[PDB]
Amino acid sequence: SGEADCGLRPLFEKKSLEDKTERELLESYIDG
Amino acid sequence: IVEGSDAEIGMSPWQVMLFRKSPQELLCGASLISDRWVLTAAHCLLYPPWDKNFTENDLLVRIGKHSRTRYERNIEKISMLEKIYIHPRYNWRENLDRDIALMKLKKPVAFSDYIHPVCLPDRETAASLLQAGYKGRVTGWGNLKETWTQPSVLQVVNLPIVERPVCKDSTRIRITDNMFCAGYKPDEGKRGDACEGDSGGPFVMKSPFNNRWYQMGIVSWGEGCDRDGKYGFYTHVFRLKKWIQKVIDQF
DNA sequence: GGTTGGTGTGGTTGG
Ligand SMILES: *[PH](O)(O)OCCCOc1cccc2c(OCCCOP(=O)(O)OCCCOc3cccc4c(O)cccc34)cccc12
Ligand SMILES: *C[C@@](*)(O)[C@H](CCCNC(N)=[NH2+])NC(=O)[C@@H]1CCCN1C(=O)[C@H](N)Cc1ccccc1
Ligand SMILES: [K+]
Ligand code: NA
Repeated sequence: SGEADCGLRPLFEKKSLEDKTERELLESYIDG
Repeated sequence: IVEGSDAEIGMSPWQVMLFRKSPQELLCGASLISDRWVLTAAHCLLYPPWDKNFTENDLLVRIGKHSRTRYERNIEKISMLEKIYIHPRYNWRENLDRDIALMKLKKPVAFSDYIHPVCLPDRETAASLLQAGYKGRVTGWGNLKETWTQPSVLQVVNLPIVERPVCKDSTRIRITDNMFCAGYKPDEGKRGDACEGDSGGPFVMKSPFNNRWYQMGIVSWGEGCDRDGKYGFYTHVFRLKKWIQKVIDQF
């Protein structure tokens, strides 16, 4: 029963901008 | 948060502060999951051993905050609780099994650049993301160091999930299916952990399918803070998701 | 100061 717009940050996703250390999160998925 | 860094403005817009009304003390973390509902660790509200049994009128909840102490004028929004719902089968006696609690707010909070709700995972998302070696994110205003050895702004740290084998043989405390640990192994070079005053604080991962953020964990317990061989434990949000929906729709 | 630190052509915000 997820909320319509949840999990999308106004100052990041909503502006196609990435935070300082979110790439680290993605790397984990690949060579983790 | 131990060995983390200062968050960026709006990095974690679902991050919520449980604030004690009398006196003024930071209690715990929490996360905003709608405009009316907030999620936290149950041991933040009800832990008899420490003589903690708070109720709606003991606590307000602060949203949109970054600075730990200052009232961020024109940024933060303060809300009062309508009701609290500690999980029925919450075992505070033994091992904090089912360390989860919901809170409805009197009036719905408005969303801004600093206030936005997080998503709860589902069958598929939990299956995909919640796997060993896969890193999540922890945020809180808790202690920078272990008790026997506090930040000025919200602290963030990225921490890899750990397999139950290594997760169970780490502690003498009985584990359940409603938990998972996270943190670096002693050889892994990088280190870091949640600490005291981080409970309720969300453990989030970012879906690489839809670029949405999902709250996979709640900060529950530890054994010191960031010591080799020890890992922080988190409430498994999905395995309790059935309970969460129940509570919302009924109330 | 303030429901709030430190130092402002604010800042994540007035005055
Ligand atoms: P609105 O526009 O209706 O009303 C807002 C106007 C009120 O302005 C201020 C009131 C109080 C404080 C400040 C302020 O504080 C900054 C403190 C740190 O700077 P400092 O300690 O170095 O002080 C600056 C040095 C010069 O001092 C003064 C300058 C002008 C007037 C006075 C005064 O009347 C008494 C004492 C010192 C000074 C920053 C800006 C505005 C206000
Ligand atoms: C309430 C939270 O602030 C806090 C978070 C723990 C952070 N630790 C790390 N490094 N991950 N939780 C606690 O302090 C919990 C609540 C009750 C006691 N407790 C502990 O962490 C104990 N040290 C361990 C424990 C005791 C009894 C039952 C389960 C665990
Ligand atoms: K000011
Ligand atoms: Na550790």
